[PDB]
Amino acid sequence: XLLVTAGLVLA
Amino acid sequence: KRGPSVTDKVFFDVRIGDKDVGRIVIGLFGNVVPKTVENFVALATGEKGYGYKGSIFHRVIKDFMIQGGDFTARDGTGGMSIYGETFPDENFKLKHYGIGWVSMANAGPDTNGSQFFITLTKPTWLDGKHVVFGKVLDGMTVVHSIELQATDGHDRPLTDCTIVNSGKIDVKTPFVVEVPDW
Repeated sequence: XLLVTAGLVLA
Repeated sequence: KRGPSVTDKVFFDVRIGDKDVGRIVIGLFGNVVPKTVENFVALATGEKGYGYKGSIFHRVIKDFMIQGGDFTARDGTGGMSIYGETFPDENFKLKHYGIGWVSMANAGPDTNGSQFFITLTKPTWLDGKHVVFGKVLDGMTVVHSIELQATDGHDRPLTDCTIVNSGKIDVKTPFVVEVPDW
């Protein structure tokens, strides 16, 4: 989907 | 009239491959989120001996945002703050009000390091989860040039979009950026 993460990027 | 004041500015000179496409200037809200701004400024000047010069925008998603700031692993797993590997979420006073606001990427609560994103939409689903601390004042054409780059299967541009130079510009008198409720 639309997140902004650092390491495990999700949907 | 009413809004937060820009207290500091940071510039990023960008090259996509070997074509210099121009400068992004970001206004920072130092009175609202002082620790988060001091971090970003220090990393842009390189005054602690490490920082954003030579780092790339590693995750670019059309109509959503561009993400950068991983100067240690360059893939999205690293980066680091001037306060240690992570620092707490300072506050969530600012919202991701619209296009061109700048916020901290993280891996859950209180894991801010050096990675950040510039919005290309109004991502209300992110409000209250990511600390907002700045807004692009000049160079959105440069941000859209990065956005239009073809990416691989992990949304990384197939041609490096590099911050070839970065630094600060002093603001002699703070000025307001109008926002809805303040």
